[PDB]
Amino acid sequence: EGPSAKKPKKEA
Amino acid sequence: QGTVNWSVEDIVKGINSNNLESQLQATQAARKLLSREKQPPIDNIIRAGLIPKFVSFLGKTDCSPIQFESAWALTNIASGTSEQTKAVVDGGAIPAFISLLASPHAHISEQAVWALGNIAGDGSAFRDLVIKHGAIDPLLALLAVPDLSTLACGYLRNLTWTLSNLCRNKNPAPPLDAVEQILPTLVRLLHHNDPEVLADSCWAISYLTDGPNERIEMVVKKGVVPQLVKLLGATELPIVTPALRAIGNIVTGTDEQTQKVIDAGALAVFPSLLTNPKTNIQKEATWTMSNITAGRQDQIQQVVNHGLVPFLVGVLSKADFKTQKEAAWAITNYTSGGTVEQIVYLVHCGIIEPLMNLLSAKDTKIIQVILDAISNIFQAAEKLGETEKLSIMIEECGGLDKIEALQRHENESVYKASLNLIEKYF
Repeated sequence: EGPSAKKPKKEA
Repeated sequence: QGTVNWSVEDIVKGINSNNLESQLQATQAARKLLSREKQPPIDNIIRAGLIPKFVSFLGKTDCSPIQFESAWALTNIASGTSEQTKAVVDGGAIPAFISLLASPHAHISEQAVWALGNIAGDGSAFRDLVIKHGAIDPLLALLAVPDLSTLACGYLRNLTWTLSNLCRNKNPAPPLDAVEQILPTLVRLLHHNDPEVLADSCWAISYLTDGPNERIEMVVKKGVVPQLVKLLGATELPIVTPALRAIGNIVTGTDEQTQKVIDAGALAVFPSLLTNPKTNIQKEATWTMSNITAGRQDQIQQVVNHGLVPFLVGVLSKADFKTQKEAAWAITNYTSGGTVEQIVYLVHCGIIEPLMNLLSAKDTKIIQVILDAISNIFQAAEKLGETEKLSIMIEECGGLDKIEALQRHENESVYKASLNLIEKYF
């Protein structure tokens, strides 16, 4: 239930 | 700098060309769209039928640039909805990314780790599919070094995050053989100095402990409870949160498993947890306490010895309702299994007044949970003959006046205990 299970790599 | 703001049609035009470079340029453009912070045109990229072509570029070993551009691209596509993540898996990306984990270029293999993370993070189905493709051995091999500190910071963080996703979700829970395969490395990540690594590591553990006692056991037998109690007193809230969740899950199991967190010295931290500024920390803390007061009597004594009873009174008196409801549960379990001498001490700490003021709450369950405790207290009062002395204490704090109303409550189970209390004692 913690952190988002999906990360989008959209740096600046 | 010349690949900014391409049209989706332009991207397809370059990729459909027979020129490797032209494809690379279009692929880099596709990425820059997905990495554009404001709503990327994911759906359009998928409906264009590019995903399969991106996946095939992952195999172009001779050209490592396009491998990175495409890995990055697909990663962002997999970070979207389950429908969009499904498109990436449908394109046969899983086995392709697992192959990139052996790439000489760390920045490329990191993308494979990142991508596979998004895929497994979707749900249990994809989690198991990533595992069936044999993604665990490669991943764990990337952490097979004498010292983790020598590894790149961000590289180690993403690896940990991916591993925590392979331990995530419950229906169904990760394969036992897979959990055993990861634990040893997870315990190692649980001692690293980086906070983000410790955070995700604690979350990974909190996922595994969440379930039957057999699941909790294989984690406890690794001897991590002591380390969790150590992390339980960390300064970073992001680290304390999952640590408290883990410990909170371990105490739901057998009283033997619950005893392990006590021996570790967890109760010495609760004076801070039960008064922690953040509301959810108190709720999780009190919830953990309720699973300890529901154990043996010598375990309830440990709570008494650490002077945590006054804290339960304070939390029962003034806190977020959600936390106050957990407090009621803690008391109820405390009065049902505790000795007479223990229940007496509880009352002399001033539990009645705050316990009566919660009968005014508009929650049907907490009322049952409270009235249940009241019955248990009287159940002990009769063994001392001071049922009269108790009735008075309840009467002097406007308690009886409130039980009088619950005697005529809608819920059936409520007025049962109420009328039974009014009749038997009042």
